[PDB]
Amino acid sequence: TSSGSEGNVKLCSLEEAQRIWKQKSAEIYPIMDKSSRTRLALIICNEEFDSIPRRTGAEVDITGMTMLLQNLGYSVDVKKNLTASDMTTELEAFAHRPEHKTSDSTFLVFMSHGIREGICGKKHSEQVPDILQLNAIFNMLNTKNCPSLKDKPKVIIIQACRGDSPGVVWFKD
Amino acid sequence: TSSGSEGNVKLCSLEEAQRIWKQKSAEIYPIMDKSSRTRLALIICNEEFDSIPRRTGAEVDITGMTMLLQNLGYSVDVKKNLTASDMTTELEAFAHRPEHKTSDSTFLVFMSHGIREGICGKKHSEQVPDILQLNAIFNMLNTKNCPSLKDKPKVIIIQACRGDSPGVVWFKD
Amino acid sequence: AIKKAHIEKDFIAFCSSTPDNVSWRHPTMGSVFIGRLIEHMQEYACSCDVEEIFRKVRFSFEQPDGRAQMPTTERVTLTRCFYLFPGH
Amino acid sequence: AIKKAHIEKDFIAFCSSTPDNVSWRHPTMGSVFIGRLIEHMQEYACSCDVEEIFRKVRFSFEQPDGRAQMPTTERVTLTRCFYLFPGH
Ligand SMILES: *C(=O)[C@H](CC(=O)O)NC(=O)[C@@H](CCCCNC(=O)c1ccc2cccc(O)c2n1)c1cccs1
Ligand SMILES: *C(=O)[C@H](CC(=O)O)NC(=O)[C@@H](CCCCNC(=O)c1ccc2cccc(O)c2n1)c1cccs1
Repeated sequence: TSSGSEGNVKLCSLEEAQRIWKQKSAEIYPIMDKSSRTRLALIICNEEFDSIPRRTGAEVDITGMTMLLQNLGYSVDVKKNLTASDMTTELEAFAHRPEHKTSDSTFLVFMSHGIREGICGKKHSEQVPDILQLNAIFNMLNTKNCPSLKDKPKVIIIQACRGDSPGVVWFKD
Repeated sequence: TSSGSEGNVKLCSLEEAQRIWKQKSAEIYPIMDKSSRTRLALIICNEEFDSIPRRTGAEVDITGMTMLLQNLGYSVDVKKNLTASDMTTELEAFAHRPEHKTSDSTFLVFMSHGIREGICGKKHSEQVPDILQLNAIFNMLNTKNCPSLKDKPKVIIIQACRGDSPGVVWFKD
Repeated sequence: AIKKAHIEKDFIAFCSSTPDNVSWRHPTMGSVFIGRLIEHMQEYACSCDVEEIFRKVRFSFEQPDGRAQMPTTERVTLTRCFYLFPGH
Repeated sequence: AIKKAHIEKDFIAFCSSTPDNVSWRHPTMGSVFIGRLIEHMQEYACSCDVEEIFRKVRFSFEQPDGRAQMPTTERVTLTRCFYLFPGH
């Protein structure tokens, strides 16, 4: 049944959890007790823009990701229509959250327009660039700037274009 | 025995090859028949430099990688002390090699000094940069510029610094 | 006492397409990469580590159509397998 | 007839350290990343796909010392598992 907290996510049984604990030795990331852990996740989604096309359909992505990360046991922050500077501010605030200390992992989701150089903020134009670089996301979440998440998986998901190209070439059989 | 063509590389038995064929379905890269396949590999190693410290010990890396890739069934090209332009020329020539058509995969090994931006050529200095970018390595080996290697694993190994930083931060217990 | 730690470790990034290239989005159905990721997560979180799941998402894009893209795993410093153990 | 293919696919890069950071090399023993990669390849090529092997190389660097580094897997577009099947 999908009525529980995990929803449509297929459950891992205790027998399955033991087999995984056996097939691989001490090469799995430790998970914290469910009763005490405070898992956090952050979604930043830009749909409304000043100078570039509206990202119609983004709400479906927000719903899906929010529900998914909740199903996996994460408390989800959803931030919408931010400039690159606002994204940085939010990321910095997210890295400072005390719950990360009593968490075993995190998820970061960025959904926006993008170019080769990085992710588009709300105020982006070719004339006045407003870009958050992937490099900066890593820097803000590393051991120096986010010591709470040391030794813990940090999964970063990005839905965005990385240029204008269709990503295809032709070949004959 | 390490006297055979595979040397110190532990062999995969036929029983092991069947178990892997079973545990994962059609989610393994096909390998070509050993009798007919022409696997190629390229090592570019820079040790002697014009304006930056000598990479003493590189010869041990050349020996090890050359023998390893041969053990795994690859014919190895070894190119030494090249400028970024020479590296590009060699990469372009490597992508044009007809053997790739009768191969199932490739390995590319770069061993040099490096900075944040990429790999140092032989003529590198802070005044006059001589850098090959990782991006360009991918471009030269993709489906557009190397159609022979379409659908085939392309493994790129890089031994190089990526900046000046020690890669460490302190923490207390 | 003080001890050394790696400044960057235990990261995995998953991008919707390869560098230079576009990623697709339906105005009512949402982004395909996002929808595909959820579907694979729901299905495989119980049995596969996130890296495996990401590869499977990639495999699902293998056959190109009119709107083709190839999701890319970037800057991986996971030293162990990350299992979600859903339900636990 | 003509058919579409992904411009970039079936790649895996393995770098000696994380971005911004140095990688180490011994003047008589060679580079540590290189020596470690060979050792793990020799040991695990028979049983593990290259991605698994690369993760294991990473794990071997987990405990930092005076000369610390964290090898990084980059720009992965492998859609399947790459097994070397040594001896075959
Ligand atoms: C790049 O920044 C963004 C990525 C994102 O916003 O997530 N991608 C683009 O802007 C796309 C345009 C895609 C939106 C408009 N397309 C459709 O309305 C549409 C029509 C029909 C279909 C049919 C099947 C599947 C679809 O996804 C679909 N979408 C760009 C494409 C080229 C240049 S920009
Ligand atoms: C960066 O571009 C290069 C990467 C490369 O050439 O493969 N790395 C450096 O230039 C290192 C210097 C390392 C070479 C000199 N070091 C030693 O001779 C040395 C002494 C003692 C030991 C003991 C244990 C292990 C060793 O590897 C070792 N090496 C740089 C380091 C900081 C800045 S550059």
